[PDB]
Amino acid sequence: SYDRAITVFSPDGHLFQVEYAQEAVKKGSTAVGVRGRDIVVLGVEKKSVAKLQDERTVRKICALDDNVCMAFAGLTADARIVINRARVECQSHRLTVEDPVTVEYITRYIASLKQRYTQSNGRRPFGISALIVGFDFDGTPRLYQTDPSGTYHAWKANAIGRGAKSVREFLEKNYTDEAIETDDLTIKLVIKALLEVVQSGGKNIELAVMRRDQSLKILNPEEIEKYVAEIEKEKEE
Amino acid sequence: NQYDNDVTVWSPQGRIHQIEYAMEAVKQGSATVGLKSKTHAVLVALKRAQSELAAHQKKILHVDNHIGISIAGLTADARLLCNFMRQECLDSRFVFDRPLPVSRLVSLIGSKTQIPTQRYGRRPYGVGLLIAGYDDMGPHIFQTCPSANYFDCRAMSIGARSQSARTYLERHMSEFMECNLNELVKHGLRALRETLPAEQDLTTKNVSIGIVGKDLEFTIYDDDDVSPFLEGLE
Amino acid sequence: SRRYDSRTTIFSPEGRLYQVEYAMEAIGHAGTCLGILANDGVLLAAERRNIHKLLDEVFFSEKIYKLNEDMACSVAGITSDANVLTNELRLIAQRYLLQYQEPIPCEQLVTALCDIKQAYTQFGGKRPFGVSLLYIGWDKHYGFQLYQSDPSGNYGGWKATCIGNNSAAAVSMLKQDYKEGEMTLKSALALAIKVLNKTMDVSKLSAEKVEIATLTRENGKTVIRVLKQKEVEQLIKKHEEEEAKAER
Amino acid sequence: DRGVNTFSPEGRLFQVEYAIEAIKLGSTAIGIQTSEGVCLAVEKRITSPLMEPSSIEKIVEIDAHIGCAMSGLIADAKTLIDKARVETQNHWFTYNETMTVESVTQAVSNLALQFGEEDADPGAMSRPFGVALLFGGVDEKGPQLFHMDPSGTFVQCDARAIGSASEGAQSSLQEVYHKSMTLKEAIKSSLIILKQVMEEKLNATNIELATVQPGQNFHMFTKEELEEVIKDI
Amino acid sequence: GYDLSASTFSPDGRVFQVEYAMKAVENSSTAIGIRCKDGVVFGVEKLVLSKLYEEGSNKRLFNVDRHVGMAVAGLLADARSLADIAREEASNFRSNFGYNIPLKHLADRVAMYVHAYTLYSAVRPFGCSFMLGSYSVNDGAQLYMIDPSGVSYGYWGCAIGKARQAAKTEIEKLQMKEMTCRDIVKEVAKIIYIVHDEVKDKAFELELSWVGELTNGRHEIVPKDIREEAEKYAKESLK
Amino acid sequence: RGYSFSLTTFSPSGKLVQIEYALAAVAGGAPSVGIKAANGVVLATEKKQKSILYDERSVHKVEPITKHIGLVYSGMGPDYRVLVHRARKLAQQYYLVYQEPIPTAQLVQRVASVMQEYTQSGGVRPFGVSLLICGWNEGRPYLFQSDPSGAYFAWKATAMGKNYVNGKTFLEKRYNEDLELEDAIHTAILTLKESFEGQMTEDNIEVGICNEAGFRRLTPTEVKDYLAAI
Amino acid sequence: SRGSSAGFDRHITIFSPEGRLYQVEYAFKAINQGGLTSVAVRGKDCAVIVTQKKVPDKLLDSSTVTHLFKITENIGCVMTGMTADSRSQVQRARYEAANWKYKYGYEIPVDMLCKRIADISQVYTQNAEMRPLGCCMILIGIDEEQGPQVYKCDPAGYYCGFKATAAGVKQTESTSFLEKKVKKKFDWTFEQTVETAITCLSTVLSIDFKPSEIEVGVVTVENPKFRILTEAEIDAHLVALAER
Amino acid sequence: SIMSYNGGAVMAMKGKNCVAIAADRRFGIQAQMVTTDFQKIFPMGDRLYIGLAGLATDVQTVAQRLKFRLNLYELKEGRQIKPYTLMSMVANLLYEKRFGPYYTEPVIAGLDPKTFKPFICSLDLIGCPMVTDDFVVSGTCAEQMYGMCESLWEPNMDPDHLFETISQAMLNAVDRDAVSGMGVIVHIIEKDKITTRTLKARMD
Ligand SMILES: [Cl-]
Ligand SMILES: [Cl-]
Ligand SMILES: [Cl-]
Ligand SMILES: [Cl-]
Ligand SMILES: [Cl-]
Ligand SMILES: [Cl-]
Ligand SMILES: [Cl-]
Ligand SMILES: [Cl-]
Ligand SMILES: [Cl-]
Ligand SMILES: [Cl-]
Ligand SMILES: [Cl-]
Ligand SMILES: [Cl-]
Ligand SMILES: [Cl-]
Ligand SMILES: [Cl-]
Ligand SMILES: [Cl-]
Ligand SMILES: [Cl-]
Ligand SMILES: [Cl-]
Ligand SMILES: [K+]
Ligand SMILES: [Mg+2]
Ligand SMILES: [Mg+2]
Repeated sequence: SYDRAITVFSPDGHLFQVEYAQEAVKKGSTAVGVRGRDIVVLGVEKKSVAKLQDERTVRKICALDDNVCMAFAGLTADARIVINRARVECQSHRLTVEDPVTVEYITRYIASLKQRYTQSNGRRPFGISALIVGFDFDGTPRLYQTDPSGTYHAWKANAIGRGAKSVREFLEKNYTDEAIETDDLTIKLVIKALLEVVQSGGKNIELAVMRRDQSLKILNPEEIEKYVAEIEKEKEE
Repeated sequence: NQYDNDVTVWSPQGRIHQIEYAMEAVKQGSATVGLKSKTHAVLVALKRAQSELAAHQKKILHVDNHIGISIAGLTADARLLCNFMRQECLDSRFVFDRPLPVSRLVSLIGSKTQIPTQRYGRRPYGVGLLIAGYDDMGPHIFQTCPSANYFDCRAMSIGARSQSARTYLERHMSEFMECNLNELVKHGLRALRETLPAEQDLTTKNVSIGIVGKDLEFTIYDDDDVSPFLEGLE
Repeated sequence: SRRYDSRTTIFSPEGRLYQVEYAMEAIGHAGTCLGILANDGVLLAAERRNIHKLLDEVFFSEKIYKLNEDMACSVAGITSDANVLTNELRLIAQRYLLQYQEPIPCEQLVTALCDIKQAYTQFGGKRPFGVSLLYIGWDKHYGFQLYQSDPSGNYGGWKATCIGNNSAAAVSMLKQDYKEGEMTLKSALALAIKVLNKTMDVSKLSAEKVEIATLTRENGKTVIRVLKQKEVEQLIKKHEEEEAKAER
Repeated sequence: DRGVNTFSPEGRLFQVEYAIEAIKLGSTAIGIQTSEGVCLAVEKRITSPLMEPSSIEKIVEIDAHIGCAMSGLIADAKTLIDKARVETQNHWFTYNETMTVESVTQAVSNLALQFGEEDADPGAMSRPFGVALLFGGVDEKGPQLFHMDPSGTFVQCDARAIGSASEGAQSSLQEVYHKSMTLKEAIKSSLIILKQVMEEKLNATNIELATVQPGQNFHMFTKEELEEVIKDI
Repeated sequence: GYDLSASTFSPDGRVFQVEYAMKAVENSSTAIGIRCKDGVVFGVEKLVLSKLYEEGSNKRLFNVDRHVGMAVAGLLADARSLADIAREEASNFRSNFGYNIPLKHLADRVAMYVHAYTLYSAVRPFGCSFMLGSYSVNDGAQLYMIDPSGVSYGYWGCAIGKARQAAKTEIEKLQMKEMTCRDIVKEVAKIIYIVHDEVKDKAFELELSWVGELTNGRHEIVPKDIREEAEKYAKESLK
Repeated sequence: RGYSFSLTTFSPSGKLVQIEYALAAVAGGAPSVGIKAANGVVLATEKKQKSILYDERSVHKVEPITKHIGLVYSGMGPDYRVLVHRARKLAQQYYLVYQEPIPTAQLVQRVASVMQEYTQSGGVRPFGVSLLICGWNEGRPYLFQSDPSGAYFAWKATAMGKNYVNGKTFLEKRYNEDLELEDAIHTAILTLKESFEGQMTEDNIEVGICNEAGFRRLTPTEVKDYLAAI
Repeated sequence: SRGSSAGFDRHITIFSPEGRLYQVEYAFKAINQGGLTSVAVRGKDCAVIVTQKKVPDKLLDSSTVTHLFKITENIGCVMTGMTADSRSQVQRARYEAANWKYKYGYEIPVDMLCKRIADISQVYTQNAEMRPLGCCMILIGIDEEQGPQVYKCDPAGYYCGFKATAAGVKQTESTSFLEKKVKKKFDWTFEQTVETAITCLSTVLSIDFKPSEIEVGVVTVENPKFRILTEAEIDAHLVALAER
Repeated sequence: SIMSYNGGAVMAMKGKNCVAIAADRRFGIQAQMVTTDFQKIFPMGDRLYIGLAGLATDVQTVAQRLKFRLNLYELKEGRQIKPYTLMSMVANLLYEKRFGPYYTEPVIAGLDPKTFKPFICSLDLIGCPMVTDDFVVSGTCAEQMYGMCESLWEPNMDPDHLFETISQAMLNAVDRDAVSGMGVIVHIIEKDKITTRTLKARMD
């Protein structure tokens, strides 16, 4: 079996394989997460459009358990591996603790999986970041982010993938108690945030919500373009 | 150049650069001195302190009641080797109910440390040891190297500027056999002091001492416990 | 030995996996292979490369593989690699049937193989498999289905798609002619020939030069059939007759 | 390109030297040991107002009597921290006593050079850890602060900075430290020094501080307790 | 670069990594073995690199079985490991077959082990050559020499290390077939003093061992007084 | 322990050059011919046999796998011996389970699968051989080629080794569907004569046949007889 | 092509652009490093192996300098090329033959032993991590049906049986000498087999031997056990040749 | 006895250009009947069936695992498996568990997929194959079944006469066995059709 050391240090303390995995993430479709007051929302760009595609089969938003879901940006095949590993783990937790995972527990687990693939022989790092959202047993809403290095943090809102710099700038100016006071406004904040980067708005924004206890709902194109117009016409005034 | 990255690559002059390079790890450690009389084996070591507020690195380690070591080079490799030596000593007392003879333990270090010098992707141990022991053949000072070679010594110094210590030790070695313990440690300290910049002196913060002999299990002296030995370097 | 390791499973400086990309170039040169979804079934149509006169014609197809009772596939790329993968697909499908006593849903079979391909890009120091696959099938969850997978371990569902030589061109023609929700197997067959005729531009299209398989449902049972040459000639005839109308 | 266990002509392992350079990319952390207890203080380094500051943890409890501050590649620290935690619990299980700060630091440091690509199990460590650690606690030797870097070298320090501004911070520590210094003085000293060296204006959310005292278990300062200490400074 | 692995032939059919290992042996000081009427005698020019070393440190003469001596040149850690291999082989032989290993068979077995380190990128060749000597009433005196490629031959006289050729030309002057071990020790000491370059390397110890009728087939260090008599004879012969 | 990385990889244009280079070893090997007649199969090959000092009967290029299946090759002989041994072993494993001789196509599939492994597996090069495999089963003759990539093809007739391209066009203007075996043997030997150089004896070619009775090498005296016309 | 090279195709056993294996080619050059030549010839009644015996050093025990080896009581061998490689191959052959007898209850045929060693050598041409052995093995024995046998295998893993053959520096010349001689002989078969072998060797080297400068080994239909000729025995042949 | 734990009986019988295979329908655990429609005969092809008596868990496992192997065989080969080759496949499968066997003893009945020639055989629990030209039996009432078959079977029976014979052999044999019965199912296999019947039968 293959034992080559793949992720190694360079002069100045760089881990080049990890930096390169991070470049793969920067070329993924834009993903956005906002933690609301009693809701969490994930929105993600495109990726390709293409009329002949079966839309169902390429989603970048994914249930991990009833109370935790995730979006990713980067190498989609890599993301699938992470997602399935996390899904298995959620069931082990339930098995041995008889509670669902906290969002932090499963984030911590995904992050340490990723970190291991930066320090084990024979393997390259995963080329993905993840936005992980849900609710803890006591109702507290949560948004976490992981990256290829295994680092993770909690966020009020965030973006990953292409144009994440500019979307994050927008969330910084626009994430207020007012902007998330209600469910529709929280959803609108995700869409406005994408509508800044999303090439042919929009059209190709996929979007999903999780409510306290209520489990992942994906919005359909009919439900989305309701919000799109309801915001596009408000910005004329 | 093409010959210096792998311990399995002989150079065209019949050298192994990786082993030579591992030996530089020991030349850059802080100096330690080992010497012996008819009855005792002594180790003396200089401790390098990182900053003024750091304690000073341990240089001397207990192996068994009859054996201790002084280290120079990579500390993590020193501990790995020290743990090997400890285990070999415990095994011998478990099996035979007597101390492992010092020369036999040193043979085991040679055999153990030679192995990674001959396999691809392994590396030499980057540590040299001075080994003080006492057994049926009396006191001993042995030296081990990253090359896996080892030496039975009247006295020895390794580490930075140890050439001065070696010289002092040659100058006075004909005295050592007949020295009492105090004279012998004094000699060890004088040799170690030769390694220091003209400014600087032996202090209770930077000197560590290890002693074993006929009447005495391997004992380590640090900090306030070295003051008896430092006073009356007269 | 580090000197001789070409390092097939590492990132490049742009976050790229060169062996995967290079494998995708291999595929681009292989025989053109298309898949079309209809309301009453699904088809595969592929360019044959085994066309030399002295070849012997011993199996029921060249590049169409039955996977289990309800599914088939075709391939573009390294043939021997495709034989390893199609053998693995059959194994997975029987493991599923053993365990659950029901056929593997189409997307589940595709995903299981794509996880093997993904592994080959992440660990093991091996070259990836030089294959893209088109998968056709029926299951009780989503009925008639068409999937595409490639050496990265990525896949997707499609209503019509193409891999191998002149794919980009083929997909433009499909984009233009395909009627979502309104295709029959008969019209998809017509479109398939139309597409191959344009994309085998070296040269004049012959039944000996293509293979078509269809997948349909009859009396609660999946039927998977490779069209006989008489039927392929008849379809080519009808396409040429159709272009006779084209101006007046 | 060369193997991960290659010595340079100066007798150092390239990978370890490079891991030592990665420590300089970390936030600054400070440890001070007094006769009344040890304190640990760390710059959080908030990169966006959207990030939750409490999700940054660069000081962690090892056991009730031992905390740990880290700098460098933080993801690498997790397995070291977990190893420390497991070791102290094993010691407790086996011996029914608390493990010394020194012993914990030693056990963690034995992981240091355990990397390489053809001695070991199917996918063991490919490289060293890009982390430095300050272990601060109280055992029967009294209060204690130990430093450890990627070489596996560890040592007791009366006061020590690590991370980006550690030269700097270490100078100021030489200046202010004295053996008879109180814990409350050490707390103030380390926040004054962090305040100098941090790019951002020190406040009660972009730092952490913890203490361990002979009296009292590992204690992370609250926002409220930080503000009270920040008033003087 | 055709000279970095023992698993690579050069275009002329050479294995440079074995040749380079041989160069390590040829940099070492000289060891000699001489077979005679009633046994085998070994001598080594043992350079003293520090006056701080104990007399007897870094022995280059080893007992590998009670009836077998080994004399080495080249990288000493490699040589010691080979002495361990040889010991183990002699031991296993006795456990399996129930008698003392024949010298020739021990030489062949260890040479195959040396040979195994000349085929692969995974390992490097041993940087040592060594002689094996024994005596018994049944087999007579036997002296074998093994080099880093793993070749093994028997000899009447042999030298290894850096004054190899000079040593051989002196050995050739002896009618060793008709001499006893007691006569030959003095001649071994003599030859070591002849080939020793006293200008280039200052201090050496003479190391002497033998096996023969006179030791009852046991490999033993030459006794101190006989060694000193031999040295005195050698030194005075140099005059 | 062994190298765990592939020695065959994709080039920037999508080629596995080690396999191409293996194919060049095949193209440089001695010529081999296979013709499927109506009632059998003939395999024929040239002995690259210098010296009268060779004992021509000491090693064979035309080899039996089973009672009903046989092989020949172009390319590297020692590589061929590996594959002969594996084919034989694969045939036996099949027979132990199924109690029926392995169908020619099933044998070709399993052998080709082995050749594929050597294009991807750690620390090995591909086989520098192409095989022609003949057999008789389901009352019918079969001729297959298996190449260094692990690709295989069913032929009516073909050639491999030096000058194979011409050999192929020579067969194209000479093979018919309804040809008998005795005739096919003649055209096989004529096809080798095209690219021979040296004058043909029964000692420097080898011929194997496959029919309802099974597979066997022709004997020197039998080859002598076919050569008298040629 | 015509001596082209890509990547590591001169360092490890991968194909060159012409489909060559340079490392295997180079192993054949290694056979000549030793500077020795060997000859083997078979007749109806016996098979003989002759090689040079060079003892440049007076201080060698010349009884230990040989390239003739007994593999079993009935199979002999001459080795040509790198000495330590050759010895290893001898051990392996001895092991393969002993193992054959244990499993199958009869002596390994010479052809099968040669084949097995050749097959083992083949692995070193296809796997990258070790080199081929730079040596060549010639085996003799009596087969009950086929009579005396001479087989040779090489670092490429090729093997063949022969009427006569050679190995080492003057292999080509020996091959020509032997070819010219068999054509002359009826039923293309050697009859004066020890004489032909020694003459061939002496011609191609231009030496005219003393009985201490060659070694001779034999197997015969009447006496199938492998036998090494003594000096005196060899001398009787050298003298019978001197006088015609 | 492990094989009487569930009880049960199967048999197969040859006629002119047809074969028959039959089984009782009880699934019981020692004395207790649990169900009366338990499947013991499984199609391995259009004209090829395997009947398994013995331990009910192994009946099901062997049927399922055999099916796994057969599907892969058929996908890989050109073709539908031959009766004799199925027997060998089954033999090999059972003998792999030589030192910890499945507790089932199958019978096979079919027609060759090309020739349509009749085939029947049975195997013991470790895979010893036995082909016959008349009949085979397996289960807790084998002696009863042998008595009925030896007395009633004749060569070259047509489908209607074969049906009556196998039915009477089964019904009367199981009616002397406490742990077999609760119904009998019969498949008659011909070139052009399968005929499947359940029999009026004692339910005690
Ligand atoms: Cl893992
Ligand atoms: Cl990002
Ligand atoms: Cl040091
Ligand atoms: Cl260190
Ligand atoms: Cl040294
Ligand atoms: Cl030193
Ligand atoms: Cl199926
Ligand atoms: Cl299925
Ligand atoms: Cl630092
Ligand atoms: Cl030498
Ligand atoms: Cl490897
Ligand atoms: Cl074989
Ligand atoms: Cl067979
Ligand atoms: Cl034959
Ligand atoms: Cl035996
Ligand atoms: Cl003659
Ligand atoms: Cl199974
Ligand atoms: K090789
Ligand atoms: Mg009943
Ligand atoms: Mg009842």
